Amino acid sequence: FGGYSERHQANPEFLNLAHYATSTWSAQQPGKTHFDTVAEVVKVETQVVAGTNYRLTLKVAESTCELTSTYNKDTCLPKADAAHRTCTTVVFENLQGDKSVSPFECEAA
Amino acid sequence: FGGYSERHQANPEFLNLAHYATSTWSAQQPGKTHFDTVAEVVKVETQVVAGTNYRLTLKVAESTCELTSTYNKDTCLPKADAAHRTCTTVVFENLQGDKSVSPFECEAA
Repeated sequence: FGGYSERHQANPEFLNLAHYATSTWSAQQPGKTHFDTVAEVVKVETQVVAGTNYRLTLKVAESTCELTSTYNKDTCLPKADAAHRTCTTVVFENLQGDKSVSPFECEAA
Repeated sequence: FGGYSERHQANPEFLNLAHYATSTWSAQQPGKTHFDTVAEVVKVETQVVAGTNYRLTLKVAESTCELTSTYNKDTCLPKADAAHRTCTTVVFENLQGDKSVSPFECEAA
């Protein structure tokens, strides 16, 4: 139940949302003189998105482990030589436990 | 309230998320031969995500209304001779009512 579920016609919620989307989108394209509108709602699917976003500011450094090996935090320790970099990421974690890791942004200094 | 609430080093779960994020991200990085790891969890901000994703399949048509004007589902009807296109889009809506629209992926046909 983490994916979409088909529906729909017997509710204006979906229609009024199709209109929103279509005027919103088409009022930004090039070559456009008119709003686009809805000729027909063909299919509707809903999917609940619930979880929590983890914005992590981190000191990051080259570890002792090679990419060829399986990463373990207890033994892939930070190299005493390595430069520390201040980095930011967001990790999203829905109820299922599935995580996605936004691309690290790091201060260049 | 609808944004990042701060928290953080004492907490194992945040530490585990920081290792997951770091190991995962740096693996996919080019040039890199070793894993990056966590020297330090500096800051942790969380953020509850609640909403519904609406995937829409639509028939779209040029409307009677100019872009220089206020769209109205009841006034901006589809032009009688306008070609219809089958378009897909997702519309997220948070618990507040604030909506986002993915770019309409139309159909080449």
